[PDB]
Amino acid sequence: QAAMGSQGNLSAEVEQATRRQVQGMQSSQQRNRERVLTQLLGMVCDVRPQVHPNYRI
Amino acid sequence: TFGYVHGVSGPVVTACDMAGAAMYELVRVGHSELVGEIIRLEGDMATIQVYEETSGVSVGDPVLRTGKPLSVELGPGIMGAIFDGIQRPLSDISSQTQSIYIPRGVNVSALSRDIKWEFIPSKNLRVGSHITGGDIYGIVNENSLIKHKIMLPPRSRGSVTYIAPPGNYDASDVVLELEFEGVKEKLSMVQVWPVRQVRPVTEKLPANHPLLTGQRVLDALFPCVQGGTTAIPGAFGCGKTVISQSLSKYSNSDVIIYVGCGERGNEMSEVLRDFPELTMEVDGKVESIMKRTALVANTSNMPVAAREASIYTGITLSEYFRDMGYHVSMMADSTSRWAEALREISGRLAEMPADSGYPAYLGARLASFYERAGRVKCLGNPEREGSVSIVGAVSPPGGDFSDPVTSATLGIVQVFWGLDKKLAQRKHFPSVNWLISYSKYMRALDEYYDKHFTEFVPLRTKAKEILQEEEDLAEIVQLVGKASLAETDKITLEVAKLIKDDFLQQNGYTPYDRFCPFYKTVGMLSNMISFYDMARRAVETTAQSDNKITWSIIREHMGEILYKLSSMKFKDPVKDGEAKIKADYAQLLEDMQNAFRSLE
Amino acid sequence: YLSQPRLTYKTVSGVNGPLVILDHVKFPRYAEIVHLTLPDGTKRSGQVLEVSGSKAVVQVFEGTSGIDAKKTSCEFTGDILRTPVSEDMLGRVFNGSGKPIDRGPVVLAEDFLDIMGQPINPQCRIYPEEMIQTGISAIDGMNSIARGQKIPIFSAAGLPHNEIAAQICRQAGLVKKENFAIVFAAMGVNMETARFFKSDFEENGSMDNVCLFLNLANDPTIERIITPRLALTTAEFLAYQCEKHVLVILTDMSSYAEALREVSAAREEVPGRRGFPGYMYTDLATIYERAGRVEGRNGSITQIPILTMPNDDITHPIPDLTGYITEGQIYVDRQLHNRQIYPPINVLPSLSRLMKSAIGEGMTRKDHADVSNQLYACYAIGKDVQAMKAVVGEEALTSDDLLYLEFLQKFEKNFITQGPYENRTVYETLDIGWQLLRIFPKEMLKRIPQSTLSEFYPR
Ligand SMILES: Nc1ncnc2c1ncn2[C@@H]1O[C@H](COP(=O)(O)OP(=O)(O)O)[C@@H](O)[C@H]1O
Ligand SMILES: [Mg+2]
Repeated sequence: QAAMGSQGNLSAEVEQATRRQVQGMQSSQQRNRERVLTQLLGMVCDVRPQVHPNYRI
Repeated sequence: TFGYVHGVSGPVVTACDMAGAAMYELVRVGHSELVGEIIRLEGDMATIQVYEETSGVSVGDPVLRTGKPLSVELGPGIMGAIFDGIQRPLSDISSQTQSIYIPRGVNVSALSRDIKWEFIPSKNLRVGSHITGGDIYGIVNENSLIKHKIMLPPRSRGSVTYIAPPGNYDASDVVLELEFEGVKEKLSMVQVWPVRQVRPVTEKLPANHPLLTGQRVLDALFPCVQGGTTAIPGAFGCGKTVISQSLSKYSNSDVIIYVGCGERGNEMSEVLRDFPELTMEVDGKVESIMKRTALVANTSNMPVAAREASIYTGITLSEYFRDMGYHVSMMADSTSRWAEALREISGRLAEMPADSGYPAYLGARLASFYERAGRVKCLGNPEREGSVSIVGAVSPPGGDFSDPVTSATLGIVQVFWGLDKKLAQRKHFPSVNWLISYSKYMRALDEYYDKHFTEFVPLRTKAKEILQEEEDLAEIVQLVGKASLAETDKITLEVAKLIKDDFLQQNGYTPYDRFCPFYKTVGMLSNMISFYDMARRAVETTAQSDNKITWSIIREHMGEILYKLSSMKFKDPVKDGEAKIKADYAQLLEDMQNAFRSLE
Repeated sequence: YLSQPRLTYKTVSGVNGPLVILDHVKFPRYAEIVHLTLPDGTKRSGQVLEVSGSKAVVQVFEGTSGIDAKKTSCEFTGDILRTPVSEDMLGRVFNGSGKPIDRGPVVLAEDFLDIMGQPINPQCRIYPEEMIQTGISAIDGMNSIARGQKIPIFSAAGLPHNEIAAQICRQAGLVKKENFAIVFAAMGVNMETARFFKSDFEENGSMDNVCLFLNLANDPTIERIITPRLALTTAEFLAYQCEKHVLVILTDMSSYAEALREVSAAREEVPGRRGFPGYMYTDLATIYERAGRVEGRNGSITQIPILTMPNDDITHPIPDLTGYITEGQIYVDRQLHNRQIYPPINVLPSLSRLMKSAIGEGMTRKDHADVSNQLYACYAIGKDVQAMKAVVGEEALTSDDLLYLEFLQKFEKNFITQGPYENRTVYETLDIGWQLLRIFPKEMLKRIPQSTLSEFYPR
């Protein structure tokens, strides 16, 4: 019975530690999300047409 | 000056618009400029053997046509260096790319053009002098062990118009200017020679001098010579790589070219780590081994086509040093991996195979490779004498000496060092079979042995008779149970064991067996044979008397002699020199004679 | 990066076995990956194994059953199978195609590495000089494992080679008297074998440091020859970019060879022995040689490519060509297993090429090399005596022969027999060696110099 309670609350710490990591991850990416969107969108909008390097004549 | 890639099937690339290309010309395939060599011509399309991985090569990629064939740069800066299968230095790649992987399409000079070499001319040439192919017009001091002779390339000749005074020159400068008929040639220290062409010699001479091997067996019973060719077709675990390393470390050769063609990558690292720590005294001074060795790495997980270039680069390097008056003993630790490359390419080529899938011309390639060995009189007015020996491993599948590569090799090489997997399992190293091995240079060296030793030859003969007699008995003893054996035969059987356990095997990873000077091998053999003759006499003179000296009587009476004889290996030639070893063996002979006098 | 849109084709020329041949392809690239959709929506992938002009030959991984000729839609990725790799792949379970099967997300790559890899520059490769303590006397003593060594276990169907590998995963340490990241390629095996290892890794409490790649007996046979490369590619990332020591175990390599043989037959390549491709050695080297330490970096990869020997034939091409590439083998057999000996490791036909550097002063104990060599001599002779006595009878033997039978009997039960959870040190193994060697008088211990016997033999 002691072991089951420990496993229970050990699981609670696991769940609590997981929530901390998930919220910290969200907090971090919120500071870069806008910068990444600008960089990624520019690469999509910049078409850069090209002819295959091996095209002859 | 370009073609275009038409198709790729792996190591073989097909290209079009190459009507003027010749066979065995170099090409640069792809935008990374991968190195390859033309094998076939079909109309205006060429079949290219590519020595670098073709992954990522596209149809339509340019192919640069290079008029020069596969060739190696020969000059100062080779010794101490490690090259890949096509003569690109690995120490220069790692120092320039900062990577741990070898990039594809690397175009790096074989010999550095930054080093300022110390050059001294021969001091015998003048403007107007007539110089011919092979002549030496100066020497470069690469290091304290090998003096690098600067030769006029073969197929070149003329009058001297300028010779660089002694001083510091690099490989991009002009050392010699010569003219023939209006046409003038400017030469540096580096010459180029196609690896598939045999460098010309004045005369091929008979081999009449031992190639010293740091082994008891593989020397006492099956000698190799300077300029000879041998094969070691050992199965996996037989220790043929260790034999090759032992020969490289401790031999009487001047230059070793070690070719790792399909070898495990750890083996080339092993050499680079260990060799710098070895010593070989020159004139009272201790020097490292690497200054007189060079090695080529084309490991098993590298491009398979490069295995052919590696073998030919290796032997071409060996010939170059041969021409300078040095004795070279190169060894390619595979052979089968080269023939394997030929099979894989032949398959991609859709050629008709011969025995066991190998190309019909397998024998042609091996014959022309091995025949480049030999003691020669060199081309060149200075009258040099050199040699190239070839000690080539073979990897027969299953240890069955029946594959086309082992079979063809045995028809070419003159010394056969067969290894037995069942001896290696018993850690009976080196795992030499000693029943199927042979050396065809025994008669050639008989003169040498008589000049320096004399006693060696009759000892060699008696040792072979004892080992062969034991085998003849073992066949029947297995069935009889040692019941019908005469006392004279039991002596043979136990002396043969003495020879097998103490003489034929040695632990190459010990301070005492890592090198076995010849005087020690023949010294301790003399004692073992002397015991045989005295023990056999002891019973032969008493069998008809009123008390027969059976093995059990001599065994108990002389047990200390049998232990002393077995201890003869533990002599440490580096700590205890020749004088102590010879005196020690002399004492064992006296101890035996005194014990026999008390016995008989 | 590749910014140009990829092209999609409906130009399949024909299908022949596992190979789908396309025509009208623009500048085909060799060894590029093609994604194809079947008329029913099924998605499959393959690799271009040949290009010629406008044609390309695609080998389909999942298979060619159901591939159409008119409705098949193929697109060319424009590169080689470069795979996503990240540090947090440890603790994940993937299939043989590199996709997760643990209900987690796809790999969020830190980079994309070429599955084919690159050869390590032999000049920067550093020769291994550290020993791993496996805890198994049959190995630590007479066939030591170095860190960076390639040591397969040669086994046979029905033998406990899976238990030995599992044991090694938990009790593999150092002799420096350490947490290895394990990458386990489970290919060509049944569910119970994969579940056995998966459960053991969790039972050991080490699952957060274990990356699994599964390709079961009921999975496609073509994926079975990239699974090892997926495992090794991850190992290379971990070892050579993140300086993590990695242990890579490839399950029965014979399923790799058999999958390769099927491909070789399909492509009509030149056979060597037993129908295997003449380039089998080169292909194996591509797998095996992705191991060892690299100078200047603190990582390593150690391999244990266990393989099953068909019909216990040690000369079969699979163990044969492996034996030529790897630094020796452990080798288990049926003669030990049939007597309930565990682990059933037979030292006689075994070796460790890096063992000589691994033992001795500064590594373990100075007598290590001497004890090993003499044990080999005494064990092999005892086997020779049994071969003799089987015919001539016990009465035909002398005291010199009975001692080797006493050694042989005591050796197998004291030295080899241990149990799944018996973890011995390398020093204890040598001590046992001496206890067995002291069966013989000094004069018979002919592989050991008196400079060693005089110190160790008296005890
Ligand atoms: N001459 C020898 N002396 C001592 N040990 C040897 C000798 N030859 C082989 N060995 C041992 O056996 C192993 C097998 O030798 P190796 O050269 O790797 O085999 P292969 O025949 O496959 O090249 C070596 O790594 C070493 O441990
Ligand atoms: Mg070898």
